[PDB]
Amino acid sequence: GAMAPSYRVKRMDIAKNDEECVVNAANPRGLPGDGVCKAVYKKWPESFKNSATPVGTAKTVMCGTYPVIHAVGPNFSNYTESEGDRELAAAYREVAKEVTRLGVNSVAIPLLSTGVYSGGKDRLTQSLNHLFTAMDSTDADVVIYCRDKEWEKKISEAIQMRT
Ligand SMILES: c1cnc2[nH]ccc2c1
Ligand SMILES: c1cnc2[nH]ccc2c1
Ligand SMILES: [Cl-]
Ligand SMILES: [Cl-]
Ligand SMILES: [Cl-]
Repeated sequence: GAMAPSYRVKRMDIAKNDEECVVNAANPRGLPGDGVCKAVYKKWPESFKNSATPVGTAKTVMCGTYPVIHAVGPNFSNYTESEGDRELAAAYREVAKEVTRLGVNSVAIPLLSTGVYSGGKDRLTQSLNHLFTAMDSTDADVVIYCRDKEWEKKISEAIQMRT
């Protein structure tokens, strides 16, 4: 584990992360997809062999010795707010299990269900709080990757508030 486990946020492509493993914002079918998923497909295409897995689960596939944890958040265009919220919490708990099993000291993670799966709503706080609930009991250094400068400021503030 990390010497002093931390949360950090960076505004850059998760495909260029400096961590020992990556979480993909996957689709259930292991398809190349869009956004984070397409960047992951371009960087680690070997990791999409038998990566298909249901909503609310995570499945790890190695690209060489580099682990890609395919985490399937709910599409809020299909789920109720209540059922979506349950599956989103579950996907992050499955990520925590995988990160623990792999024995990594660090992990790069996007905010699940906040892009094209958001059902047109701002889910920064919802997704981030489920991330914390899952990862708080792990000792890996967590680095959150986002696109938007306003999201970087809000994620940074939320991390600092707990410190
Ligand atoms: C691709 C993905 N995420 C990004 N954040 C800042 C620039 C950039 C490009
Ligand atoms: C957030 C972080 N990294 C990304 N790569 C491609 C899109 C995206 C969004
Ligand atoms: Cl970048
Ligand atoms: Cl998404
Ligand atoms: Cl983002």
